[PDB]
Amino acid sequence: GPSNKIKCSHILVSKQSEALAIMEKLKSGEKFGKLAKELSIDSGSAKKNGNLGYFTKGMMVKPFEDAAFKLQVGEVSEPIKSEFGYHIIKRFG
Repeated sequence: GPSNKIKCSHILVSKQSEALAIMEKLKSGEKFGKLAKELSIDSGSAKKNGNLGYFTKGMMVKPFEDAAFKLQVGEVSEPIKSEFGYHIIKRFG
């Protein structure tokens, strides 16, 4: 059907070793929020485990929204280096 919005998260870091670790750490069987509540330097994200819930095109930045919905159901996005840093978008649906 018509998919306007979708569930996804986000995590901001200062080093790629941290952002990229979001796809490696969880690989063991951890929780995304477990890293979003720490790594996420964004004051307005670490409080919600980087879980922004449902979003759409126009509620985020270019270097984020683009690869924010291009992911699959439960897939992690690459460390997109932006003005805020590496963005780790992860869909949850």
